[PDB]
Amino acid sequence: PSGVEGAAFQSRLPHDRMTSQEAACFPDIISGPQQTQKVFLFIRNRTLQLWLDNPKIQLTFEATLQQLEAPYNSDTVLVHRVHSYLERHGLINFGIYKRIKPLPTKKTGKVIIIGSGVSGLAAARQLQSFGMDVTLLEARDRVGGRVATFRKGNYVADLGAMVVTGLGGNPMAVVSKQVNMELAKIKQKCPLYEANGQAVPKEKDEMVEQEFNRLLEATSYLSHQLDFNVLNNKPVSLGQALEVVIQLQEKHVKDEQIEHWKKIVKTQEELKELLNKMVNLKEKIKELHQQYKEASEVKPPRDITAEFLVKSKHRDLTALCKEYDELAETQGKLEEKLQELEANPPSDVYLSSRDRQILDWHFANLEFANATPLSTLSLKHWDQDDDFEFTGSHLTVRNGYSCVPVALAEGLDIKLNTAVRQVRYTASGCEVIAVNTRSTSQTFIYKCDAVLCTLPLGVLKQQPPAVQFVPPLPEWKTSAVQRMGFGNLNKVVLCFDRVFWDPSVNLFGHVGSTTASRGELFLFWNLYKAPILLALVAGEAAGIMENISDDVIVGRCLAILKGIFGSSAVPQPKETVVSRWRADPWARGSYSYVAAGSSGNDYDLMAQPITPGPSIPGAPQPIPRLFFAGEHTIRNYPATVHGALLSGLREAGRIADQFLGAMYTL
Amino acid sequence: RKPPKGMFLSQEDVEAVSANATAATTVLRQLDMELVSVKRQIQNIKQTNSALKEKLDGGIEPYRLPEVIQKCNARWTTEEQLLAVQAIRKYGRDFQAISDVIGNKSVVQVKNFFVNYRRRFNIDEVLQEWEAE
Repeated sequence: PSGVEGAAFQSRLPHDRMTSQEAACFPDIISGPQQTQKVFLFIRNRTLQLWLDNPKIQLTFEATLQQLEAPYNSDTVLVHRVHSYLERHGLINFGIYKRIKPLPTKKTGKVIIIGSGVSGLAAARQLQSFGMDVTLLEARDRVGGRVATFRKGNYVADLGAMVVTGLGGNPMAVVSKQVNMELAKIKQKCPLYEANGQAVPKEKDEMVEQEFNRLLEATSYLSHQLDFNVLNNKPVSLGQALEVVIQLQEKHVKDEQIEHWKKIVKTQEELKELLNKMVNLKEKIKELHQQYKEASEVKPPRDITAEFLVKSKHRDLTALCKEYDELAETQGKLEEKLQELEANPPSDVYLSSRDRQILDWHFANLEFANATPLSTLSLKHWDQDDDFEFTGSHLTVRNGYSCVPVALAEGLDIKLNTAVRQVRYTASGCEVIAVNTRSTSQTFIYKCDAVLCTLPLGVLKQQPPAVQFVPPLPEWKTSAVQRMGFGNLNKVVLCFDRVFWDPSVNLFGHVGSTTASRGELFLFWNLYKAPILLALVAGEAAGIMENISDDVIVGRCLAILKGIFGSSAVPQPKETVVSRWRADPWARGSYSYVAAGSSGNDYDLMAQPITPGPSIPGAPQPIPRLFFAGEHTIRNYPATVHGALLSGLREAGRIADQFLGAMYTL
Repeated sequence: RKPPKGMFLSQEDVEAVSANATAATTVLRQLDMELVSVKRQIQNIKQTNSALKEKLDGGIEPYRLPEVIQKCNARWTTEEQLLAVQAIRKYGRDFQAISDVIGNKSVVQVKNFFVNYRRRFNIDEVLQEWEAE
């Protein structure tokens, strides 16, 4: 899409409808006349287009009104109202831009942010952008959180996020123009290589994949058209539904052989009855012939009865010879039918072990996408974010993704090595209680108007708690934390002194021996300038490889490569790194998933802020003080970076609205 | 509205593979038995029909009789008249047989016969005794 309408699409907004967001701030316009709505909608799209067309410089209200034309620029307050709404919610002037108007010397309001993850940073940025006092508390000695980047010498490899899922309407597209990112496309071609070490031949490779994609749809049909969503009280998982489909396909393969062979018996046995007439008729023919012989052996001249006997017997034998010929006619048809059925047999199996093992690799990929055993994904909801997919090639970051958090952290008050242990929030303010990660006796108290919490869902999940909330988080919040899924997926970094793989292939798979080990080193990436191969550990295997030394893991990786490339061309690796994200206590996992019995609604619960009780009974309802952001709070775009970023932009919006006032809604 | 093409998913079938833990293995095992059950039942009729097939060795080639190609005449030699009455007695009203016995009388010379010589040959009696057997 292009025009002013390309800006709406690139801003994740319908170009010709007001969003629910916008009805909230402009309820005059959306309840008003259709003409007004279109004027508004244009002003919205046009300003977005301006910001988009150049996102390294702030878009001031003046700059906007300048470049609007009548009748669109006839109404200044509509244009002012609209520009501020976009600015507050991070739709324009977000990320890294040169400010025209420098920051107000004195800031109003003070906010603590827990975590300098990408969501943290992005809100910090926006709050400071809005003239607020913003201090971030990071447990790690580095920013970026789950966006981590290994750097040693010329080697560079993300241990954390590494792909940008398409720039169609993706904020990272702005951030990239925004700060140099070496973005390179990811060539879709992935050869598989069985345990033996040889390529799956292309014919099998497409007919397994197609069966995979076909099985997936099958579950979706079980879910939406047969309502197979709850079984024995527990909700059904995707893995369950896949088994019920594979079983019902193995069922059908058998019902199909049975009713085929059962056509053979039903014809073999027509032949049984046909041969019994024919063997009992060759016997009557054997007898009359004897009789007719005996009758024509009474030499003539004879009386007429004795003459009739020869003729009558001759007729009879001719009658029974007609019958026996008509029946070896019929015997020919049935004999031909049996060769037909015994030569077009239906299929022997549903899938063989070679096919099923390959399919298991396609399941390993899906456990990779969702960072969890398919047995835990919600059948009804695992793919509810699939409508909001961006458009375009997926990319990698060849200089490392750390470049983006570091970029964002420029100018922000970041206290590194600072483990928050108690969040304490009351009708009159909050105090956050942290320690120093190095000597943990040394204690820190932070007072603030509001706490924005970007603690990983896995951290929020710890029992017993890594962070105490005082007072406790309400049940509606803590139940949402249990229901939600926080999964795991680790990776291994392999640094060699020479390229020994196909350099025109970005990624190539490895097929596992078992279903149980389908995730174990199932996939490798050539992504970087330097000779670095990067190897995934997904599914049930991820959580088990965290209990196994780096050498053992690296040793297994070499063996798989040896198989595919030969022992001669795969030398021992100069530098090796293995991630342990479930182990890491500042993450306790890799990212969220829609667990069975959860829904996208839990993602919205995670984002509702908390408003504490009145200090003095009878005092009026207080302001909200505890806010949440991060990858697990954006229901439409979970378990990503752009989604983390978006949630940070979001809360920064609603927090400013809270303590700074929303002058755009009149 | 409908499954992917080829994927078989009856609603009825579904319940039957979920009704307990091992029900899915249990239903498949029966079918593996229903399959062996039919499969040797085949070799057993395949065996029985190979026996009945050998008893028909040689067909009926020795028992066949060459063809009387004889031109279908009009007059009724007393010989042919007498073959007729005896054929009526042993063949009822099946003229094709009576025509094939007499050998040179069309099936319609036979019917006419049935009325022309009706009273002289007591066909009513002859026919009613064909009815006796």
